[PDB]
Amino acid sequence: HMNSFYSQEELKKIGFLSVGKNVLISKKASIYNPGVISIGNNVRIDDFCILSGKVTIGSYSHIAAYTALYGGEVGIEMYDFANICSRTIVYAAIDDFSGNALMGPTIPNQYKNVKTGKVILKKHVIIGAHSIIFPNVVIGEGVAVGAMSMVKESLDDWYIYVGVPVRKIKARKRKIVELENEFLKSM
Amino acid sequence: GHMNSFYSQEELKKIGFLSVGKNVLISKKASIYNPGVISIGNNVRIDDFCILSGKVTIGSYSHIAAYTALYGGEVGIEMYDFANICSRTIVYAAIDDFSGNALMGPTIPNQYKNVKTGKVILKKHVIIGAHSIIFPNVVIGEGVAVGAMSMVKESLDDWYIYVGVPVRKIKARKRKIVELENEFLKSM
Amino acid sequence: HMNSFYSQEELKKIGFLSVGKNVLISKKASIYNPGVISIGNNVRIDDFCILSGKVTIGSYSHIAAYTALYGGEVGIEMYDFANICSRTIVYAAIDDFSGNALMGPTIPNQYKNVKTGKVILKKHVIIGAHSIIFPNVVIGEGVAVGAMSMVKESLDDWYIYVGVPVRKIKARKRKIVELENEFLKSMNS
Ligand SMILES: *SCCNC(=O)CCNC(=O)[C@H](O)C(C)(C)COP(=O)(O)OP(=O)(O)OC[C@H]1O[C@@H](n2cnc3c(N)ncnc32)[C@H](O)[C@@H]1OP(=O)(O)O
Ligand SMILES: *SCCNC(=O)CCNC(=O)[C@H](O)C(C)(C)COP(=O)(O)OP(=O)(O)OC[C@H]1O[C@@H](n2cnc3c(N)ncnc32)[C@H](O)[C@@H]1OP(=O)(O)O
Ligand SMILES: *SCCNC(=O)CCNC(=O)[C@H](O)C(C)(C)COP(=O)(O)OP(=O)(O)OC[C@H]1O[C@@H](n2cnc3c(N)ncnc32)[C@H](O)[C@@H]1OP(=O)(O)O
Ligand SMILES: Cc1cn([C@H]2C[C@H](O)[C@@H](COP(=O)(O)OP(=O)(O)O[C@H]3O[C@H](C)[C@@H](N)[C@H](O)[C@H]3O)O2)c(=O)[nH]c1=O
Ligand SMILES: Cc1cn([C@H]2C[C@H](O)[C@@H](COP(=O)(O)OP(=O)(O)O[C@H]3O[C@H](C)[C@@H](N)[C@H](O)[C@H]3O)O2)c(=O)[nH]c1=O
Ligand SMILES: Cc1cn([C@H]2C[C@H](O)[C@@H](COP(=O)(O)OP(=O)(O)O[C@H]3O[C@H](C)[C@@H](N)[C@H](O)[C@H]3O)O2)c(=O)[nH]c1=O
Ligand SMILES: [Cl-]
Repeated sequence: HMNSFYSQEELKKIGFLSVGKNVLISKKASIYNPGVISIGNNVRIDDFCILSGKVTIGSYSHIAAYTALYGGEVGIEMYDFANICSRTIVYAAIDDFSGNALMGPTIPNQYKNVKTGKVILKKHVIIGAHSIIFPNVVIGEGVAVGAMSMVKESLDDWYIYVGVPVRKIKARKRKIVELENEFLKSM
Repeated sequence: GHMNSFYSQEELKKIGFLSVGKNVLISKKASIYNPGVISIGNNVRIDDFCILSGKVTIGSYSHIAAYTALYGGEVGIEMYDFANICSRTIVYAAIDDFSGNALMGPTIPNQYKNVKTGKVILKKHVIIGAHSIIFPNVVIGEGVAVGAMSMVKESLDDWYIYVGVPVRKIKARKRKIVELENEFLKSM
Repeated sequence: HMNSFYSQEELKKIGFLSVGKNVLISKKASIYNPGVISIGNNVRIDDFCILSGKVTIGSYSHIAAYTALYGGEVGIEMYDFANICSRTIVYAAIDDFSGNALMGPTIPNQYKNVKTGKVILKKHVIIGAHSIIFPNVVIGEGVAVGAMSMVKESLDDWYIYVGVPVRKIKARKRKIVELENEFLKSMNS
């Protein structure tokens, strides 16, 4: 009732492709295929998350509770200082909604029409709570997506976007760049 | 436990479903309440952190993705074959009156509430997009797709795509899947 | 496959600052720092709930499944007959989104700009499913917010609000206060 994280010792036994230091991962998260999951330094992953398939997270990243990263074979990668608020989903693959294909894991591949492509969250990206990131997009450096937003296309750097699907509403301030440098120097 | 969280077939048998078919993959991390009123057909996968509570009937060739709640209550939620539900969806067969005419929820005796109930049926080939909510007494017509983050309070016409809160019809669903279903069952 | 609630024996082992009678808490919920968590009578908290930090719940309240109450230091408080539909998040603190500050628990405080403020849900508040309430917000007595709502500012009493962010759409009926009084009167005589 203080925390649910793995000890450093249990972390080493998971079998991650790579795992940094100061990594706090909830025992109530699910991790599938850990040998294609890579995690940098100073990363917290909270209860009821799902990481499945190829996922790469850098350093100084919080993946908050309920967040699903479905990396599949193509991968999701997050750069340093990116953070995801609770209940986000990032899909690297999704079925065709149009009616031109059967759907999902109970059906053989030949009848489906999966949209897939690597998803990247660049440095300083923040994803607002209850958001969905669809496949084959890059969320630009310093981009903020508001809560309950839906993204289907790559997003231009250093803007804040809101809505379903998102629209640009204003520039993201770049003082965090200054602070990153100040912070890193301080160490 | 880093490959999958599903029950073995011998484990499923011990849950005590009204009926459960073959090639059924149900996460040990999902919750299942009143399994004696739940039935599940063949080739079904239900993922981590789902909840199925009360009367839920699922056919064959269906994925209920992670975090989905199917609150069937006493009236029931029914999905037909080839229906699927994306992550984080909720389907309610019963909900409390929000007007201010009634008290609300499970801590309150029934005489003070005014629960709206009605079966929710998803017909063949329905797909429900992620983070959606379906409310009681709604028939989601054959082949309907509902987009992500959509809210459905009324029945939806067959073979159309709907989006928004609450949903609006935006374009017809293609029906190539009907051929595909036939070609796939014919392969078997 | 009947229910996931802690027995009364298990509950007493949790360590709440205060917990009342007829408290039904899912063992599949997460409770962090129960020492600052107070719960009244006739409360139900479902599977995959998270309660973390300073949370005070009154009586006749259902916290439905997936709901997360991040009370932090400043606290989240719910008055009696308040209820929260599934998959809501209530934040008593959040990071600055603007780009003026670094973010999240991996960064020291001096580089962040956290907004914080007590969040209060008054009597008879209902929060629709899949909603978010932000910090420093008082949800007025009898307020309903609809499904998928986002609330960043305090809400005036006895109205229904919907949308992201919410707008006031209609009055909420007050018959519920007459029912509260009827209900409580029957418990007494
Ligand atoms: S990690 C903990 C989780 N934190 C969060 O999820 C925080 C998310 N914050 C937000 O979604 C904010 O609302 C942001 C995106 C930061 C915008 O806040 P601002 O204060 O910068 O802007 P306004 O509130 O003035 O709104 C600007 C226009 O955008 C609409 N809008 C704001 N937020 C959203 C969301 N999330 N979804 C849809 N629309 C949103 C406002 O209605 C406003 O629209 P106009 O058309 O200009 O009125
Ligand atoms: S099972 C794993 C999870 N998969 C999903 O949740 C997939 C959900 N897919 C979608 O929500 C798509 O956006 C769908 C519904 C398939 C629509 O995509 P289309 O490519 O057919 O259409 P457009 O992107 O051109 O959009 C048409 C109009 O509808 C608005 N819109 C699209 N999607 C939504 C949602 N989910 N919610 C509200 N509105 C939505 C677009 O803004 C566009 O609007 P106009 O007003 O016509 O410009
Ligand atoms: S605890 C179990 C979970 N229960 C719930 O989440 C129930 C939530 N209920 C709702 O969200 C209802 O839609 C409420 C808010 C009670 C409104 O229902 P009403 O029947 O009173 O109102 P209408 O359907 O006539 O809608 C009024 C206007 O509001 C728009 N709207 C309704 N609901 C929403 C939500 N959730 N989000 C955004 N907008 C919403 C309708 O489109 C309508 O708009 P107009 O511009 O007036 O047409
Ligand atoms: C959400 C969640 C929390 N926890 C545990 C570990 C966390 O350290 C603890 C608190 O997490 P939280 O997200 O509720 O709060 P945090 O946002 O970490 O903030 C906390 O630490 C800060 C440095 C202080 N400034 C805050 O006042 C204190 O609330 O609970 C888990 O173990 N798993 C979880 O999923
Ligand atoms: C989401 C989830 C996943 N898992 C386990 C079992 C799954 O078989 C495995 C991966 O599931 P997933 O949803 O991440 O991915 P799937 O949609 O099953 O897809 C995967 O298999 C396919 C046949 C291949 N075509 C894909 O490239 C590979 O990603 O993880 C669970 O045990 N429980 C879960 O809730
Ligand atoms: C959502 C959830 C349910 N459960 C268990 C406990 C509950 O008694 C049971 C059913 O809960 P539910 O939320 O599906 O349904 P309820 O809203 O409790 O409704 C039901 O029970 C009432 C006493 C009756 N008055 C109703 O007619 C019957 O449908 O499942 C859990 O143990 N944990 C959970 O998170
Ligand atoms: Cl969730």
